[PDB]
Amino acid sequence: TNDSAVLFYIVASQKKLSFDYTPNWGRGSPNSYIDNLTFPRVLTNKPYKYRVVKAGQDLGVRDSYSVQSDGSQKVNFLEYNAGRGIADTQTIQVYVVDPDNGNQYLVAQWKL
Amino acid sequence: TNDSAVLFYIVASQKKLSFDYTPNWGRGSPNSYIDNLTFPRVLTNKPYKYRVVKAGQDLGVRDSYSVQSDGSQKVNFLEYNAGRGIADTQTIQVYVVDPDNGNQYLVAQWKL
Amino acid sequence: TNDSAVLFYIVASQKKLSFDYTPNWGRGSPNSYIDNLTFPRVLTNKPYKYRVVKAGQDLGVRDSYSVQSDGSQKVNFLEYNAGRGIADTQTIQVYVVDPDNGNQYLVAQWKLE
Amino acid sequence: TNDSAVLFYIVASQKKLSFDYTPNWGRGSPNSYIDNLTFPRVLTNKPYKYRVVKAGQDLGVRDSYSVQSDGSQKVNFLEYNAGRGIADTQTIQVYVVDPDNGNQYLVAQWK
Repeated sequence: TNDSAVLFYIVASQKKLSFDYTPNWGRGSPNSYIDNLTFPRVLTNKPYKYRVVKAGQDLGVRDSYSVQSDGSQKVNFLEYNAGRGIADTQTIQVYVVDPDNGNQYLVAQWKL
Repeated sequence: TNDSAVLFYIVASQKKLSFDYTPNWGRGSPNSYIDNLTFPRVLTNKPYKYRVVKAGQDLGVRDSYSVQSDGSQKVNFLEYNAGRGIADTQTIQVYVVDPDNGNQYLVAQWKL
Repeated sequence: TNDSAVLFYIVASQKKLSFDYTPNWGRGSPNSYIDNLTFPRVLTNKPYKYRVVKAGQDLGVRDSYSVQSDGSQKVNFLEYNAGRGIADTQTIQVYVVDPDNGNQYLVAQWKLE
Repeated sequence: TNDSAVLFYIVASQKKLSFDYTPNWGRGSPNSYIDNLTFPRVLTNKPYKYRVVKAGQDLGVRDSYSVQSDGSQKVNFLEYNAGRGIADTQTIQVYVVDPDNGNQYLVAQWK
């Protein structure tokens, strides 16, 4: 199906845009835990937050780590999971949360 | 800003479509309480669920009532609010939840 | 691909919407000719125009006919093809034209077989 | 008015994307003529074409110039306008044309 109309709506309204939500999953100690997730280049037109779902459990929406100098942004699952990383046998879903209307969009999923 | 390209992407992909999410807020007793919300004609291509947020407090997701033969669908806030209606002095935000990815989209908002 | 986000953007911005662009191809005399196209329920948020392309040849834009009381709108190819229908052996493409920015979107195609 | 749903649809389906359609208009000689337009980083998933409209006159579609090694792509108005630049007192509209369906999307406008 041809969705180029949607892409050129974004081109027309933003003109110059670069993003990279390729998930970079950071492991903890021991290595079987997933401690965090980094996106190399997030969108910055709003102060987006992130919601984390662990094995079907909503861990909530927390304060974002500041966007780093390279444009990356990191989500630290220890802030969502009571100070512990997430066992890599569990599904992890990460949603961006629009601060203006509260919408949320799946941007990463860990599932071994 | 001109979004006709998005509108006609939906036309080209769907061809014939009718929906009606005009919020019909159902009042309780006393009349100052809002007990529910009915949409006259919801989308039916998935088994959508609804999340309710009351004055910024996330009430979560519940099972949906069936789409009615006239196309309407009811969201009963008593199912979300521990058996109680919501005072109309509080903000009510209702999100449709996509079951394929868990995304949520604001479709109705009460705010005095 | 899951494009429900695009649909609910339209839901959120329009709230109540009904359209039907199922093509209804009207034939002339001889019945071999395609003389017009009717859409049962067009969008009406702007005074859209239509461009017609006849077997790859652009026939340009013309003023649109009024949207009818039942919601339908007719595109009359005699207006685009100097008073004659289009032989049904030719492909026909019909684009809606946004009057604000001049964008064009394919909304109907006639092609035999 | 909030279109983040559309933006994150593109994020979710494309994951990593960079484009730049900031118009770099090239003037001719004399300087009052607009001879061309360059986009620094175009989309490349289709062999897109360009339509040019000058002062309400549709000049049609032409062969696209190749996307260069740096990602940029140029629209030469002399190819559309019979060997002449466009006087800068006229409106210019440039549309990207989807080769799959012939749709056209405005990407640059002079006045």
